[PDB]
Amino acid sequence: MVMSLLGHYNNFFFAAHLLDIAMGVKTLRTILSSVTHNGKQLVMTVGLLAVVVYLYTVVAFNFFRKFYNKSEDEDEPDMKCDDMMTCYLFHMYVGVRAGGGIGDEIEDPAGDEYELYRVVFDITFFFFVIVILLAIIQGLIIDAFG
Amino acid sequence: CTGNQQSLAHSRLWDAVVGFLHVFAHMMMKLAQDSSQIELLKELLDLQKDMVVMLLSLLEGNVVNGMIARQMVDMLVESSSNVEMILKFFDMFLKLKDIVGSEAFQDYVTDPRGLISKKDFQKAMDSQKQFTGPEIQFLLSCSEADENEMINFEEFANRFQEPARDIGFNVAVLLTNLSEHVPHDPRLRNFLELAESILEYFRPYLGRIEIMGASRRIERIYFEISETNRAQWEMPQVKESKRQFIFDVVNEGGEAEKMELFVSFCEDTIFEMQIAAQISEPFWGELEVQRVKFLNYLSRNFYTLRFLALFLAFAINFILLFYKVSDSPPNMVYYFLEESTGYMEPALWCLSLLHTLVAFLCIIGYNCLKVPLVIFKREKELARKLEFDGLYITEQPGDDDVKGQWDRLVLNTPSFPSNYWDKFVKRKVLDKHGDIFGRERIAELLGMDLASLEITAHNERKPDPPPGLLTWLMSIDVKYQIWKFGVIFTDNSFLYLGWYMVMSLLGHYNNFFFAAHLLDIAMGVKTLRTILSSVTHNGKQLVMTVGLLAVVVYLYTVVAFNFFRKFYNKSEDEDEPDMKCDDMMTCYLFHMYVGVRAGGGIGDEIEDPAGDEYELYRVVFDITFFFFVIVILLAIIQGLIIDAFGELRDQQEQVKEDMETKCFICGIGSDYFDTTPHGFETHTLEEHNLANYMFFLMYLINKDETEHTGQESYVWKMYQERCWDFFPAGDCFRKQYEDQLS
Amino acid sequence: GQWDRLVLNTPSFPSNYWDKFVKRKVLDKHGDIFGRERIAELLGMDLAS
Amino acid sequence: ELRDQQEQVKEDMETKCFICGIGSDYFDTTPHGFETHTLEEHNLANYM
Ligand SMILES: Nc1ncnc2c1ncn2[C@@H]1O[C@H](COP(=O)(O)OP(=O)(O)OP(=O)(O)O)[C@@H](O)[C@H]1O
Ligand SMILES: Nc1ncnc2c1ncn2[C@@H]1O[C@H](COP(=O)(O)OP(=O)(O)OP(=O)(O)O)[C@@H](O)[C@H]1O
Ligand SMILES: Cn1c(=O)c2c(ncn2C[C@@H](O)CO)n(C)c1=O
Ligand SMILES: [Ca+2]
Ligand SMILES: [Zn+2]
Ligand SMILES: [Zn+2]
Repeated sequence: MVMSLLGHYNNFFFAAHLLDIAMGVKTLRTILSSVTHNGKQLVMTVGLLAVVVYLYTVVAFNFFRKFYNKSEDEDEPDMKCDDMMTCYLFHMYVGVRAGGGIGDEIEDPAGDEYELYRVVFDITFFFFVIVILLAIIQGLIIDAFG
Repeated sequence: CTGNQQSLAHSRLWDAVVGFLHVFAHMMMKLAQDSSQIELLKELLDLQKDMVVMLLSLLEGNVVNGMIARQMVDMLVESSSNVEMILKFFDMFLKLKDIVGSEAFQDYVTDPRGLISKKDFQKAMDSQKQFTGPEIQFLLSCSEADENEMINFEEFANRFQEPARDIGFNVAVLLTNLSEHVPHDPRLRNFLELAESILEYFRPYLGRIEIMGASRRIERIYFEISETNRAQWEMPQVKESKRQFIFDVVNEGGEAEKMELFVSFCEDTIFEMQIAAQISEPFWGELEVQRVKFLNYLSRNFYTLRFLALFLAFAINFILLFYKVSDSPPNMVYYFLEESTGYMEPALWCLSLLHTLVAFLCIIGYNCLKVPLVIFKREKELARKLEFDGLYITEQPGDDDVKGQWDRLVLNTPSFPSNYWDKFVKRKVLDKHGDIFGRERIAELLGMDLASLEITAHNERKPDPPPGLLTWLMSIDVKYQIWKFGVIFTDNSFLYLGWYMVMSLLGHYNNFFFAAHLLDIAMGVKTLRTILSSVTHNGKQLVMTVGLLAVVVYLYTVVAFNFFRKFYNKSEDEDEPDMKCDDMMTCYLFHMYVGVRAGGGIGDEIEDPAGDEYELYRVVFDITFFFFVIVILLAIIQGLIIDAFGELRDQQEQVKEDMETKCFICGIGSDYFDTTPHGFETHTLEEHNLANYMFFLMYLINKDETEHTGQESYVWKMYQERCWDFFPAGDCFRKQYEDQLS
Repeated sequence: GQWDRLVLNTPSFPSNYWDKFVKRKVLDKHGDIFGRERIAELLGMDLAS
Repeated sequence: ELRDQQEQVKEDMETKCFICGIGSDYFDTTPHGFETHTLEEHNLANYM
């Protein structure tokens, strides 16, 4: 009702009524219930992802900050990890979406004293966050179906 | 003694019991009149208890519809009137208690001092309607009413109930036993209906178990359970430990091992109850008792302290987010927070100090609460091995068992079983194996002076030492302390908490270290433990998968070095070329790093071979890389994780449904019991309740041996021997007497 | 339970539930112990009626 | 599939004798019955 009433104000609100298909159809109820069955576990997985990204962000701030220039132009440089919040948002957002990890989005450390530490940093990020955590999600969903 | 039992049954004892019942009942009614006679009434109740014990001992060993039980039923029938009188006495006073506790009685009460008049008591009782008018008159006469005619209902109710408890429980036990062993005497039904209130009141306190008989036929035992013991059982942490034990035994517990493990779990429980009782809340000694109260409060609030520490870690990290770096002060850069308020920087310092304090208090609380249990278990198993295995006497450790090598030390230590209750393990082991291995060698191993042993036995010796801190220092055993500290270092949880401490301490050096404390959520939350345990379950397999990935990437790297090296220029500029695979190490790092992260594979990151003689070989190279490394190996990881979820889920389901289907004790299927309605439920709750078994065990520990029945002594002897044959396996009272039962 | 506390006094109470005599049965059952008047006040029911 | 194969093999081995195929329950009616039956009555090692 409320969404229809607000749709009369702006017709765009009527799109929300499309979600009623879930209640309408048994099949959508089953598919969505598969997720709901493990919803708490999935949320806690998201929290763990936040924590691990935060720790990686701490490392980036302390030691790997220089490599976070995302601006081509030298005159105007944009450093994401000069600030903790910006570093955390950058990691959480770009790195998680990235298949390869944050390393794709930050400059290669070749010919640097910290190159080995950074490659460990990136590869561990890829394994723990890009790979396992998502894998936890898909495994929870599969467990729900079964 | 079956012959003595038959002789007594044929004896005139029955008539004597009848006379005692008549005198008992009438004397109770007369004696309740005046308070002064209450002591003689107490003696009378105790004598009735002794007679009931005699009767129960006669029952001992009686089969269903045994003639001894039938004769006792007949005696009860002949003495009925007295029986109804005694049961009415008991139920009347119990109802008096519950009614006076009732608010309605209070509302009838109109006196500031709380007393109730004869008339007001009469009105309230007849308004409850439980009591007939003659009963009200008897109660009023029993109540000492001052010349003002007012009564203190509190004392009136309280006086009678303490003495009646033991006799009432014994009567309920006798009635239950006779009812079960003679299912069909209607006289016994009428008695049970009369006594239901007593049976209801004592129902929780009664504990019923079944044991394998010395006569090689199942028997049933009824015993008392203390309210404190029950409550300690209901305490939630005991329940969590119980569920943990059930899960462990069901998943990996053999049937032969299972019952011994149950006994060990009950012993550990008993220790935990003792610890809970001591910590429970009700000038040097004054400071000491303040210290003791502080430690007890820490132990009580230990988990709350952990949650508080986690909250402080969260707050510290939230403040740390505003932290920032800049070259300019508010070539070395300056790190400082970016916040207008200015209150945070003091707040971060205060929070760090409080977090460190909380962590140290958690170390202390964990120590006091749990280390005693660990030492108790390790001392117990060591004592068991010495008593029965005689390992250090004969077998010796495998030399691959660091636990055995460490335990070698404590043997000489005098204090040794400080936490384990038995201090006589040394003497028993000596008496047992000195004949073979030499008494002197056992004495040297155990740090025990024979001559001292003999003198203590012959005569009592009291070298009382004056109290002194220096004298306590002299007393302390360095070696036992060393062994204890080794165990403390070995245990995992202490290591985690010490890690927490160390990280807080280093955080005081640099606040960034406080972030590590955020990982405590895994230990704090069951759900994170489950999710991470899913990975740990397959951790070795995952590691070996990583190793195989390294090997395959290495081989692909070899191919790149030999034949496909040219294609590895990662520099746009021709003047300065960067070739990764000119060197094996650089080629391997490049592959491992970029290619694995790449969804398409290394081909995305290396130049297309189009128009080259090696183009076909390279496309095969890249596509095989993509299939074997990018696709399958990760797929192995996700499949392992999925297998972990499924495995853990089926473990929980299996544990639960087996628990519900079969008894922990007999292993009989639920179907046999359920043939009768609610059969498995009744069998678990009353016939085979593990809680009742454990309650029986503590009942025997508290009880004096001389009072132990033949059954109790039989079970106690098997407990001391550690043989568990008495526990019923594949047999039950129902099955034994089934044809007789129907 | 806190919300249900209200409906007790309401006369209509078991409008949908078929039994309208639950009040009288509960009174007959527990008035001996808890007082008839208190049950009546709780249930919004006049004994005299 | 492999996991359920291992579980099936183990639990069948524990439930029934390699020799008679009798269920563990019949023996276990007497205490430790299946264990005794496998160790002494029906030990494949004893047969060999
Ligand atoms: N020998 C046994 N003793 C106790 N329970 C047994 C036994 N054999 C099987 N069971 C079953 O195991 C369960 C006992 O554990 P349960 O989880 O019920 O704990 P509880 O304290 O009895 O109850 P709740 O779970 O409600 O707290 C019961 O369902 C019971 O049927
Ligand atoms: N006919 C049988 N002979 C031997 N074991 C049998 C037989 N039928 C069933 N079993 C079961 O199979 C198992 C025998 O294999 P098991 O893995 O125990 O090897 P083992 O050498 O007996 O002992 P362990 O595994 O400790 O080395 C026992 O648990 C036994 O109960
Ligand atoms: C668990 N446990 C004990 O704790 C015990 C005991 N015998 C004496 N004690 C010490 C006693 O002080 C406990 O209150 N037995 C046989 C036993 O099994
Ligand atoms: Ca005795
Ligand atoms: Zn059972
Ligand atoms: Zn067999």
